[PDB]
Amino acid sequence: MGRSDSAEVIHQVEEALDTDEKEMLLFLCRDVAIDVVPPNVRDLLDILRERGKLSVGDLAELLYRVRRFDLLKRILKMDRKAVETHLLRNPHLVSDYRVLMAEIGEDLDKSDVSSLIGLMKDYMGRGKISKEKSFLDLVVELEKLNLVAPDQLDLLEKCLKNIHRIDLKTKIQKYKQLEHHHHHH
Repeated sequence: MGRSDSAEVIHQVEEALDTDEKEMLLFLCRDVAIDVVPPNVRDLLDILRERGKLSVGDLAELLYRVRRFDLLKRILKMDRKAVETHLLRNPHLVSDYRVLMAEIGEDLDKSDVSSLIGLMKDYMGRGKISKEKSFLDLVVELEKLNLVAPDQLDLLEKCLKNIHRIDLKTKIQKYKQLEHHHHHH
């Protein structure tokens, strides 16, 4: 009741996403929802729609991060160039803090993840860190150590710079630059 046909669209994307990709959805919507969603991930999009915070464009952005060009053309009928135009204005449904982290992990390869860890041990001092854990996992892991903050990353930029990833460093600057303005002195 009130599920509308939009429920089906939501259901189709959940099935299409891999068990590995669905993790990104929770992470990205983690800020929006305190993981209040039951064990089933399908329910995650259900609560977003109810909140009315689920934008058609937002789904396209979410599909892009998981590197799914086929899904964009299948569900939202959006081509790859559409993503650049969409991101041209740099619009974000939720704080770019979560999206930035997901995007950064996407750009980094498996090899880079292992390399990034070596740098982390030097400052972490051999904390809870394993090569098995993905980049996304590493982001939340640092939160526990409070080595990074929403308005202060610093460490992230340094480690990425060492990996000779200037492009990633540039994206972080945009986030920090757009972190504050008239909102608070």
